[PDB]
Amino acid sequence: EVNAPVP
Amino acid sequence: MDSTTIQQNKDTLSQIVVFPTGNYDKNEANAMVNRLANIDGKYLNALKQNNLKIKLLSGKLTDEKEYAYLKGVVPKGWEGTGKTWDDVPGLGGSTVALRIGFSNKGKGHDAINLELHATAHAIDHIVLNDISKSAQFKQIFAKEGRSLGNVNFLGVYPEEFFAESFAYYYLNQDTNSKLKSACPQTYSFLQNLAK
Ligand SMILES: [Zn+2]
Repeated sequence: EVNAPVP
Repeated sequence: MDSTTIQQNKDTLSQIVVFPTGNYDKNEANAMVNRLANIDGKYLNALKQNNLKIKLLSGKLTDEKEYAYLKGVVPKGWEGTGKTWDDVPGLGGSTVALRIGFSNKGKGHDAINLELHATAHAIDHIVLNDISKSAQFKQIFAKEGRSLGNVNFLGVYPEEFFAESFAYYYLNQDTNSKLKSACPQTYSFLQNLAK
């Protein structure tokens, strides 16, 4: 699983 | 957090954090570790036991072999930004990778702190078995998930509301107090989680 920060 | 506990957490992080090869900003890397040392030691110890590495990077995430498959891919929630993973300064989940220098809001993202947001994702997924998608947290998210801003991201994905709330809780006293006022049930949930 991969999750980016808040855009 | 007393002297010995911050030091213990830094010691745990010494077995989690991986520094990049080559030239990098050593002082800022140390500052990032110091911010991570504010996380409750129970979570850090669990990350270490699970051999989760926090990889600090001096270049783009997609220049690492393990993230090359994300070149050109638009992250979840980044639709319409015009950016792809090539442009994103941090990543959390089953791994953690973070560009040194990009901690603060505005450095290619709008999180309060890059490393805490990414590490929160790892804690959620690896340590707490996706608690952000549990019925208990979904109910809290349904009520409070639009109270911290960025509502088309934090208000739509419970795992993102969890990660950002966790970052507010652990960054500093000011953000911790802001979370308590905006999202009291989320604050109480995080308080109880650390027991
Ligand atoms: Zn995220």
